[PDB]
Amino acid sequence: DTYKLILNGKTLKGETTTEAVDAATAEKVFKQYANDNGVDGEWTYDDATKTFTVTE
Repeated sequence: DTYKLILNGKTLKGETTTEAVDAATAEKVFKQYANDNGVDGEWTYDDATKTFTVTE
């Protein structure tokens, strides 16, 4: 399924998506993506909307 990452960084804002078997694969894609992009933040996951948010 399609999982989404919402980034609210000090300098990097955006969204990205990944195709993944499960939320706990998507997190270990997104938690690579965030640390490729030097984003250090508080994370949340919303299972209802398959969306992760990182806020710097």
